[PDB]
Formats: sequence, structure tokens, C-alpha cells
Amino acid sequence: AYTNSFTRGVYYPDKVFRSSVLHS
Amino acid sequence: GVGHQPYRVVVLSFELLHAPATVCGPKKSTNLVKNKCVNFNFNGLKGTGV
Ligand SMILES: *[C@@H]1O[C@H](CO)[C@@H](O)[C@H](O)[C@H]1NC(C)=O
Repeated sequence: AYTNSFTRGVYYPDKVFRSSVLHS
Repeated sequence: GVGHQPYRVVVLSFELLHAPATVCGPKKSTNLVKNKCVNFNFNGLKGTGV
């Protein structure tokens, strides 16, 4: 069986704090 | 021969990650001064500011 993953599967790539920014 | 003799070797591997660090040499920690332009050192990070 299969199902839609949607927008799941996003983690923090590093432990550096960033605020109000669009980061690649 | 000298090269064929046994050698005890230790390789030290270390990480420059920005996690809270734990392993470093004996350095005295001074008092904290706020709201003043001072030089500062935090876990080997050097800077100058308020
Ligand atoms: C994902 O799975 C569903 C059900 O198995 C199927 O209808 C759909 O076509 C699949 N989509 C892709 C992109 O594989």
C-alpha cells in the first residue's frame, strides 16, 4: 500500500539559530 | 630495520561543529560584563563588541 507524503519530512539541517530569514 | 619496527600510533579526530563544546585546555573564565564595548572569547570564538 502507498499514501501521499505531503509536506512531511523536513528537519533542521544544523543547530545554528536563524530568525526571520529564507535560507537555502 | 627501522621502518619494519612496530609503532604505536594514535590518531586524534576532532569536530568543528557548532554544538556546545566540552573538550578544551585550562583557560580561566573571567567575570561577565554587559552593556560595554569589550573584547570577548566564548568557546574559542573571539570577537569585540557589546
Ligand atoms: C501514489 O500512490 C497512489 C496510490 O498508490 C497513486 O494513485 C498515485 O498515482 C501515486 N503517485 C505517484 C506520483 O507515484
